[PDB]
Amino acid sequence: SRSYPCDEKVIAECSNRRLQEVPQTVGKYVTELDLSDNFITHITNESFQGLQNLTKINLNHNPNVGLNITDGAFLNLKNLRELLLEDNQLPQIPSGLPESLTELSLIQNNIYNITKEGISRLINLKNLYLAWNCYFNKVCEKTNIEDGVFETLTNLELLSLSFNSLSHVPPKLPSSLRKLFLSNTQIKYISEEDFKGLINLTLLDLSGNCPRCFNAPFPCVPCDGGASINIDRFAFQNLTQLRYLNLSSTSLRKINAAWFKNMPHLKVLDLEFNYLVGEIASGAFLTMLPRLEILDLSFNYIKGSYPQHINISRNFSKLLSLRALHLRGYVFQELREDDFQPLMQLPNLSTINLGINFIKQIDFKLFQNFSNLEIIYLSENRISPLFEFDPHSNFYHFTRPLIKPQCAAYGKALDLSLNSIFFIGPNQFENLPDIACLNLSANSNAQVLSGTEFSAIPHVKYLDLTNNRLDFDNASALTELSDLEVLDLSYNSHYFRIAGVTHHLEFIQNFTNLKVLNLSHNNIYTLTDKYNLESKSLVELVFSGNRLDILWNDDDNRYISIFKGLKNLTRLDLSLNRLKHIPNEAFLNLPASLTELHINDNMLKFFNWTLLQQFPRLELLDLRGNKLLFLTDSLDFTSSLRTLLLSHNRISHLPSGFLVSSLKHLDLSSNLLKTINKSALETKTTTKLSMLELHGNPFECTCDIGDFRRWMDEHLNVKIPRLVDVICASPGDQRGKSIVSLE
Amino acid sequence: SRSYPCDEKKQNDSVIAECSNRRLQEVPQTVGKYVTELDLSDNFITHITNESFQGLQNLTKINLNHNPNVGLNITDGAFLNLKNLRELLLEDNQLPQIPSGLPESLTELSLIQNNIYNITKEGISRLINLKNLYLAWNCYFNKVCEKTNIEDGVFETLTNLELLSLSFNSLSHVPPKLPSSLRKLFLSNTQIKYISEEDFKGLINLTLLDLSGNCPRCFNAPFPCVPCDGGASINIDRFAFQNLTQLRYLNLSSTSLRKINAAWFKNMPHLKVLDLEFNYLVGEIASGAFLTMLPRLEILDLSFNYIKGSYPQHINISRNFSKLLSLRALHLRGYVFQELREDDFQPLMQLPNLSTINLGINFIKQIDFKLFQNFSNLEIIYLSENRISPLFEFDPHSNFYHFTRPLIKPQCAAYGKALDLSLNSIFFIGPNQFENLPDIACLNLSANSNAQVLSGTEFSAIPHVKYLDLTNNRLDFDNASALTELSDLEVLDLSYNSHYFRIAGVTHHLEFIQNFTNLKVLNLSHNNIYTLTDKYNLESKSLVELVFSGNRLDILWNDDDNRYISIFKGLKNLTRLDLSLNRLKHIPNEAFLNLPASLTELHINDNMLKFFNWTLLQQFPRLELLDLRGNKLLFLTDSLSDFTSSLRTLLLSHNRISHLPSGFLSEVSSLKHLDLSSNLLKTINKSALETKTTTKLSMLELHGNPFECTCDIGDFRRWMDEHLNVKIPRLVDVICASPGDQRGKSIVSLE
Ligand SMILES: *[C@@H]1O[C@H](CO)[C@@H](O[C@@H]2O[C@H](CO)[C@@H](O[C@@H]3O[C@H](CO[C@H]4O[C@H](CO)[C@@H](O)[C@H](O)[C@@H]4O)[C@@H](O)[C@H](O)[C@@H]3O)[C@H](O)[C@H]2NC(C)=O)[C@H](O)[C@H]1NC(C)=O
Ligand SMILES: *[C@@H]1O[C@H](CO)[C@@H](O[C@@H]2O[C@H](CO)[C@@H](O[C@@H]3O[C@H](CO)[C@@H](O)[C@H](O)[C@@H]3O)[C@H](O)[C@H]2NC(C)=O)[C@H](O)[C@H]1NC(C)=O
Ligand SMILES: *[C@@H]1O[C@H](CO)[C@@H](O[C@@H]2O[C@H](CO)[C@@H](O[C@@H]3O[C@H](CO)[C@@H](O)[C@H](O)[C@@H]3O)[C@H](O)[C@H]2NC(C)=O)[C@H](O)[C@H]1NC(C)=O
Ligand SMILES: *[C@@H]1O[C@H](CO)[C@@H](O[C@@H]2O[C@H](CO)[C@@H](O[C@@H]3O[C@H](CO)[C@@H](O)[C@H](O)[C@@H]3O)[C@H](O)[C@H]2NC(C)=O)[C@H](O)[C@H]1NC(C)=O
Ligand SMILES: CCCC[C@](C)(CO)Nc1nc(N)nc2cc(F)cnc12
Ligand SMILES: CCCC[C@](C)(CO)Nc1nc(N)nc2cc(F)cnc12
Ligand SMILES: *[C@@H]1O[C@H](CO)[C@@H](O)[C@H](O)[C@H]1NC(C)=O
Ligand SMILES: *[C@@H]1O[C@H](CO)[C@@H](O)[C@H](O)[C@H]1NC(C)=O
Ligand SMILES: *[C@@H]1O[C@H](CO)[C@@H](O)[C@H](O)[C@H]1NC(C)=O
Ligand SMILES: *[C@@H]1O[C@H](CO)[C@@H](O)[C@H](O)[C@H]1NC(C)=O
Ligand SMILES: *[C@@H]1O[C@H](CO)[C@@H](O)[C@H](O)[C@H]1NC(C)=O
Ligand SMILES: *[C@@H]1O[C@H](CO)[C@@H](O)[C@H](O)[C@H]1NC(C)=O
Repeated sequence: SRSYPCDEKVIAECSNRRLQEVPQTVGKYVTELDLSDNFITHITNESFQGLQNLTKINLNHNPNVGLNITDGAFLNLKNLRELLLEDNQLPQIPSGLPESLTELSLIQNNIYNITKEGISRLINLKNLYLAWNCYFNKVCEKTNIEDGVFETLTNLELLSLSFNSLSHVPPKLPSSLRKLFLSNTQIKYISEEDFKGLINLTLLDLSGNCPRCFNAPFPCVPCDGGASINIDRFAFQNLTQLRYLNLSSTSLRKINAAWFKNMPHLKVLDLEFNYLVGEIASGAFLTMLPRLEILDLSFNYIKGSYPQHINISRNFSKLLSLRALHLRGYVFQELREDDFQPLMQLPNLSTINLGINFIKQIDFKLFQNFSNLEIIYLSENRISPLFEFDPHSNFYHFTRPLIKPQCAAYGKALDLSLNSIFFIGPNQFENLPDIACLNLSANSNAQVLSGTEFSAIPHVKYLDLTNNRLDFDNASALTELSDLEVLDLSYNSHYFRIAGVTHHLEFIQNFTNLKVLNLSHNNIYTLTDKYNLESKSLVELVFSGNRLDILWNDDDNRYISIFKGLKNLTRLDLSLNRLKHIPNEAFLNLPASLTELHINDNMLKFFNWTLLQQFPRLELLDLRGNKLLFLTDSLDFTSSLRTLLLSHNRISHLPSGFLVSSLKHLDLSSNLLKTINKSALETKTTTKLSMLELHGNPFECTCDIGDFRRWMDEHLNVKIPRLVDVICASPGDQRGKSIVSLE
Repeated sequence: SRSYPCDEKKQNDSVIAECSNRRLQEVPQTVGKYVTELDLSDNFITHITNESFQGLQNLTKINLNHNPNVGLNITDGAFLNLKNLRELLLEDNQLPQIPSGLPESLTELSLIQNNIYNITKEGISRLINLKNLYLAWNCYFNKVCEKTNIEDGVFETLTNLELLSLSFNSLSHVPPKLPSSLRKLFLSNTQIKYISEEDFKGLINLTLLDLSGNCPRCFNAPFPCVPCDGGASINIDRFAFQNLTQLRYLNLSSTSLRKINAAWFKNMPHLKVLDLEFNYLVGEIASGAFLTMLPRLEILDLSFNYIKGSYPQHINISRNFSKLLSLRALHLRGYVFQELREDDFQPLMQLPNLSTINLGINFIKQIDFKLFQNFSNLEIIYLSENRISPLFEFDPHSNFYHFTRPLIKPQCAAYGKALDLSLNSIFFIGPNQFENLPDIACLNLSANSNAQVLSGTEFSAIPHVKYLDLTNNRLDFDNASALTELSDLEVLDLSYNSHYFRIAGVTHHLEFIQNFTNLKVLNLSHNNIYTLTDKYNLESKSLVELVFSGNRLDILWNDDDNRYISIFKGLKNLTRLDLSLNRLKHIPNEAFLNLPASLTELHINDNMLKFFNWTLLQQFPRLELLDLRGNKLLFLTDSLSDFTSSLRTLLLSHNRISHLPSGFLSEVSSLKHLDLSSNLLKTINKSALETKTTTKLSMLELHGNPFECTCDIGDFRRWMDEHLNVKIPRLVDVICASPGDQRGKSIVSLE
């Protein structure tokens, strides 16, 4: 049958549905139940009375804008393995939890007391998350950890107590632990006893203890006098399995090399937001990490200091397994070749990260002297022409890839974005490696590209030129990049805005391998001499955020064939072009090779459906966010349409038998359908419709809805998502309830 | 006595009825019988007949433009029942012909943007009182049209015609037999290749002649452009303007002129404005004998005369330019040249009244700024949109070849000499960028991608700037002495400088605001401010208006952080504060109580507020305007009168208020303007309509509410009847939503 209120694929997706109590209509065979972001206020032993096969329960953020849990409310669920109770304003750990629990997360509550009565019986616990309960300027209490409360959990592998006021590492920790998170715990001193027996530990996070608070984007409290964290010389002597060490924001001025004497597997060392400029120049500890792969030393700048060069110790040459060196926020003016000599013979160093250093000039000749550089990240510098925090993410840096993977996959990547290379000189890219991926976005480049600017790096396959002010006055622009496959020219509207200047786009045709071209948000409304775009290779063209409403206006025919010359085109995005109307000849001149057409977010008051006959490969047609009022009677016009997106229009009536042929996905949500008559379901053929979206329609829940209700019951192969949002607008006794909950 | 469907206003004892854009299908017969001016524009009216305007005889002007909205059938003599109509507006109506039977009373008739290709004598020659006749934009561009047939001598009868505009129709020749009463003649884009002597021989009182767009310059045209055979110039004879002694405006833009006959201007010594845009006059600008024949010329526009494919080192200005002693503004856009030296503008430096020089869109790379000091009195130096580096889609009522907007915003130019360097690439300001400059009072450095750390010495050479535009840059605020050398600075615009503000790891210092004694207006909008360094408060004993829209007060006033709780309190003189577009889901009670008590205007619109602590208004005794539009407010307070004695305007549109609290229109007798439009009000019952008191409530907006139009409405309906002093705008949109018998229907339309 059709599940309600949840969607059961056995997991029951039942989140964000404005539920006020645990639904009693959940299938008795569900394995995992996700009830997050609902308005649930109480949990008793009757709430999950019929779901004894439950292993995972998600009750995060309830009620959405506290959660009362009775003692033993979960006790009857003897298969409950994972219980997520985040953002519930819980004042205590819930009493009488099932001993079958292996993962429990109480992140972001008001729990200031970790008691034996609450935790010391869940001896099967492997992951325990208690982070973010008392932090910053929250009015809260210092965390009380009963002596030996974790001593019972002999199978505990992960313990997270970060962002609580602990002041001391808890004693009597089980030696089964592999990951210990103690970030922002006000722990000023690490004794020799604190981790004496954790011989299985692979991760240790002591970040944010005695923090560096200058320019902190959060309420920050330094240790007395901004002193360093006090780590005993033998505090790590038995952590021989450690792979991850996070010492970010611990006010370190000196790194004791003896910390790593017995740490042969250390792979990632985080040292952000310290005062390690002197250690970077000396680096006695660097001798001890020949297996280290990632070293983050970012934001160690000295306040008010803008040195001429970066001082990299020669001992960086001992990091023989280094693959990624992160040196953001060191702040220096010039990168000379000899400054990076200690790094030039590392065999696996493929990522160098020098973002946000206010570097004025770089001798790009030095990057060729490297063994295996794959990612050169120089974004956000000063190079000139030649609750607030996600508790489940990294706190001191974003974890997204430095360069988009679609660009980095082509080969070596150079990122010069967010600088002020406002024009490319003739020798800007001399003595560089064979760059395949180049990011020059947001440089305010206003120059006329002619066909020589990228001659020194002619093998670029993916070129990012977004957010500039490029001046297209040469038909030979970018033609020296004959192997170019992806070109991004989004947000270059500066000169396209001005009618009096020339706009030449003819260079598009001089490419044999160009596949992806993005001209979005350029305000294109006039072109010079050649009015048509032409390419025999181009596969995808993104033309959103332009003025096709002007290019195709009724008193102008020069642009009637603007896209016809894109003979290989399969994907075309015409969204956000302010189109109230598409001339029939202009639509008929779109490439017949199209398989995907987006005309969403315009102002289309009418769509000529019969013209679809000239597009036998059209699988996807996107017309969401328009003002369409009518559908065609005999959709005779296509045998290829698999997806029809029509949400946010003004359709008030559905044609007879519309629910067609190869249509598998039909989106009619957010329209003006009051009902779906029996005429629309009087289909001859057997339907292949697998998803039909109808939420947001002002359905009239009288007796006339019964014919469509039975159609739903007959076709359970047609998945109707968000049935809780397919809501009756009429009559008053049904306004607010789902159409599936009537007589 | 409340009007419907039109809004009947009053203007110097005249009666206007504003009835535009109301989805009307027929001309309403409920207008007042005293109305003199009726605006029925932008409706869905399809027919105009004998009976469409019965009994409305003081009617002097009618606006039927844009009908129907997204043709208009006018029957013969549908107006002649009138006796006083002087102005008839019939624009954009798809009329196939000039309507027949229009009254002899017409002094102005506008037929712009129709399908009229036949100017017959039946239609126009009977209207002896016509002063202005508009027929432009009927066959133009690639529109499927017909050539304009002008019946010979049809304008011969209108001996009172002062304005005739036939622009953007295919005329081929200047119409013969024009009445000598003509003072303005528009023949733009009319495919008139030749101007003979008989063409304007009899119009001795003409003050403007528009011949633009004939034999046009078609390169880079933003419209379908058809040049004369071989790109030839327009052919105007030597004596074509000999009898035009009263001409003050001459438009010859886009006529592909290569040479100008100086004798054309011999007998027009009063010519004030000469438009020569979009031609090929680079040679005439350097030689130019005609420049000696314009002694009273005040405005000379030579823009976009560039030679295609040419990028000369310097601009070549004839020394005969010094003969333009009455010149006030020189527009030299689109000349395209690399360098501006002081020797190149010597012919201009002795003109007494030259105040505006416009050099935009020239791709100038270097300018010797010392040349502007030698000018007698330059007030506007427009150098926007160049390449300086560190040292229907056309409005038928606007100019077709340039925008008529002021070059500098008037609020800036009012302070004195203005220098516009916007839209260049001055990405940092060197120690001598502004040396040898005049006493600049108004400086526009916007959109230069400037990433400099201002530190107090960048503007020393021009220390009397009162209005500084630094918008759309990437400024780096790491110095507390930034801009402090501009001691007289009164307006500082720092909009759209979010580049470094969004990076949490770099510093953001805003302490320099306090060092100004005369700063009145500060705009920090759309900067994404959410973290500051060291000092968390904005302080100024002079600041009057702070625009803080488009920032992140939702993060700054986060519940787990109190550092920014008094961010605005140190603005002791602040009277206007804009906190819109800050994604606020709630304001902490202590945060609102720390807003400056001197506030009279507070904007918190377009956020996400679901609750508002109305009690806190007790601490703002001068608050006159509270703008809470575009939020998610669910309730109103029982006790607004107990919380404020000063609030005059309360804007609450686009919220979720479904109930009006009892006694909401009495008691509060400082409130003149209450906006409850686009809310969730289903009814307003008698209890909220109590009036104890004085009630200064004058305006009450309610359109967009889903009104329950049963008999419960009846009491609010009769509250409207008994309170005509309360204007309720747009009754057409105060619409019943239920039941279906009255849906889509205005609430005054009911028994
Ligand atoms: C100090 O440095 C530490 C070492 O880098 C940081 O630790 C990391 O912390 C983040 C933030 O929570 C963790 O990220 C999460 O990991 C979980 C679990 O991931 C695993 O399992 C899933 C499927 O079960 C799998 O897909 C993943 O790839 C993992 O194998 C994710 O569910 C979250 O979405 C999020 O990614 C890291 O896992 C953790 N690193 C390690 C090695 O455990 C620590 O955050 C730093 N301290 C601060 C204050 O930032
Ligand atoms: C300019 O237009 C291009 C072409 O569409 C944009 O690039 C593309 O961005 C989409 C995301 O909208 C990428 O699709 C995705 O790939 C990921 C990773 O495999 C996948 O998980 C997603 O489901 C989705 O399929 C697409 O790969 C990417 N194409 C290329 C060649 O990079 C680009 O983002 C636009 N630029 C701007 C500034 O908007
Ligand atoms: C400093 O230079 C900048 C760059 O030219 C000036 O900005 C421009 O300002 C004008 C006037 O506000 C904008 O024009 C208008 O657009 C609005 C909305 O589209 C419209 O309602 C008005 O009728 C007018 O047409 C123009 O778009 C804008 N351009 C850019 C690129 O920002 C700025 O005004 C100058 N500052 C001073 C004090 O003069
Ligand atoms: C940055 O914020 C300032 C301060 O509000 C903005 O300036 C002001 O813009 C308003 C219009 O939004 C001007 O108001 C108007 O003045 C005209 C002319 O008198 C009047 O006809 C209107 O009814 C309205 O009252 C105001 O004068 C002006 N103030 C100043 C000192 O220039 C500015 O536009 C904002 N900048 C950006 C880029 O948003
Ligand atoms: C105002 C339009 C100039 C038209 C013309 C002559 C075309 O060649 N010139 C230039 N057009 C463009 N688009 N950019 C340039 C940049 C320069 F630095 C110099 N000249 C040009
Ligand atoms: C990573 C932020 C460094 C913070 C610190 C040391 C503040 O003094 N430095 C600079 N901060 C800012 N905001 N801008 C600059 C620009 C420069 F050219 C040089 N240094 C700075
Ligand atoms: C490190 O680089 C060398 C090249 O000298 C290569 O042989 C080796 O496989 C690399 N190591 C890893 C782990 O990729
Ligand atoms: C280029 O840099 C910009 C700015 O950092 C970034 O938004 C964009 O994703 C980058 N592009 C690629 C392909 O990495
Ligand atoms: C393109 O630029 C090159 C180099 O500046 C130039 O030689 C060529 O003429 C240009 N092509 C044009 C303007 O069509
Ligand atoms: C058409 O697109 C396909 C898919 O990328 C590509 O393989 C083919 O080469 C393109 N056609 C031409 C002529 O380049
Ligand atoms: C749809 O396009 C066809 C052209 O094939 C045309 O004949 C038809 O009139 C169009 N329909 C509408 C409603 O304009
Ligand atoms: C409004 O703020 C005051 C603080 O003066 C507080 O006492 C009151 O409870 C607040 N009201 C609401 C509804 O939060």
